Amino acid sequence: AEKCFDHAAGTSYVVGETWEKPYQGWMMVDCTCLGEGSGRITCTSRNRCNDQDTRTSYRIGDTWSKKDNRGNLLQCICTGNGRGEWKCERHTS
Repeated sequence: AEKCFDHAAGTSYVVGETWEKPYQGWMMVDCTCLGEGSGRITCTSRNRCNDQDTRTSYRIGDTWSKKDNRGNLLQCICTGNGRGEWKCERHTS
């Protein structure tokens, strides 16, 4: 039973396990254990859209406005369709 201690989490995950692990501070992705030799963990966010503009990981079916780099406001949404395709649509007035 190769465990995948996430250390910063202080929790183990027997091979073939999956849990939640906040990335930087607000980000969050599903860290899965695959046991390679010392405890490898494939963390990926396919169902947890995360925007680095508001510093807040959204969920599936959620929605949040997020400008780009000019000052507009792309009303993005975590459509979640296979890998969290949270798209962003500027204000189309």
